[PDB]
Amino acid sequence: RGEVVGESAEKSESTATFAPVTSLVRKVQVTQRFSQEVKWADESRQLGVLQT
Amino acid sequence: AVLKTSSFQLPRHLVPGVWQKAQGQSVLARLSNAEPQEFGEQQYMTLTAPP
Repeated sequence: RGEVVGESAEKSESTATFAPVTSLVRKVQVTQRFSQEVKWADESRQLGVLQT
Repeated sequence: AVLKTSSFQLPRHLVPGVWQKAQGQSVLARLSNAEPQEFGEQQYMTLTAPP
């Protein structure tokens, strides 16, 4: 900030101030589980269940 | 008595074509497409919930 001062008035200081901020690191997983029978049914009948 | 067309009994002229009140078509046939099907009840898979 600026300061207004007289002729022989003592000047001040008003320096800028700074701070850091930090990213967190987030690991996201999705796991889906199914019987080999579901693979056999889908791959034989062409259901599209594993593609979806 | 004088001669009249009453005595001749003419047949009426028959106009071509048939007059009709129109009918509404299917809406379902316009709004969703037909698919190829084989004779019997069909079965379809639906997603109940995502991972």
